[PDB]
Amino acid sequence: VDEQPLENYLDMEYFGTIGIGTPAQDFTVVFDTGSSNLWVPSVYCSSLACTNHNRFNPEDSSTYQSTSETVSITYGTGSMTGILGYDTVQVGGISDTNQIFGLSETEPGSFLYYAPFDGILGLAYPSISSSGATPVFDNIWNQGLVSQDLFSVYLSADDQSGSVVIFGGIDSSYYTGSLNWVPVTVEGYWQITVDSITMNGEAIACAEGCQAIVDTGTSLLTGPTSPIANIQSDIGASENSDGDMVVSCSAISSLPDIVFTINGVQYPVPPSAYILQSEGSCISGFQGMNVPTESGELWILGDVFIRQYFTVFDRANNQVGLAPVA
Repeated sequence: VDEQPLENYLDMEYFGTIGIGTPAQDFTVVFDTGSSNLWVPSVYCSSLACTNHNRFNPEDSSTYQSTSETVSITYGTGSMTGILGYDTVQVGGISDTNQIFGLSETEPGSFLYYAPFDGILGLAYPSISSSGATPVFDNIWNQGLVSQDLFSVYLSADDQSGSVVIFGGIDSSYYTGSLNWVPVTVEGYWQITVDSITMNGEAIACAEGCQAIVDTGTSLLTGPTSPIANIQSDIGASENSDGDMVVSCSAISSLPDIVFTINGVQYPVPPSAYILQSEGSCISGFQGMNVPTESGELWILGDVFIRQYFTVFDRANNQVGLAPVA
């Protein structure tokens, strides 16, 4: 039970404080189940994003091991190119020795300039790690730093502290009832199959089944543009002048639950979770984004879903466990 507390940021972002080098240099990084590479800004970067973020200084670490190779990571928004190095990472109380990670040299754009974290700490499979860089959890397990090849995530609601990522352990106080195990279909992202999404007993979208990735890195409940449009109209969300899917706050008390059936079991998501409240206005937590993969269009169970269920990422068996949070 090694725990890494996370800082809840406006319910839109979750990141933690890790250290690199020795003495440990600290950086805030998103714990992202949607990626597998670990990288932080380095002193070799001068992009806008790098002027206001913690930059790793290889020179101050007696344990750094440089290499010839470079990494180039392209994210949903914003990128980062740089080299790859070896050092000791301090994540969740663990001394992750010989952890290769990426050092940024360039971070084009201003997105990351606005982002409240320096880098990203990926937790998906190695198969999607740019340049074959071994993920942190894979490196941790490979050298026996954790007793179990699995980790669990609890994400607190509306800014509350308590968000954690527990490596090699499951803590039963974070959920109520029993855990149900969903097998991973495509090992890259934490991809599973969703049997149907119903509302009031009717399949409003994804009625033939579809693929969804569990992503602590995406803040909303994302889906293909067309089916999501039906969902929006079912929840009373219309686009305002500002291109925003707004619902009237007086509707929250009256909206039914949207239910996702994952492997024979129903996981409802109440209107209090899918209708976010941003400054006296209510904006829905569904966003369209067509993301074709060989297995088709992907839906993303982001923070909106994850906040409702204690998730266990089982790498030993390649399945995710879900249970209602307490």
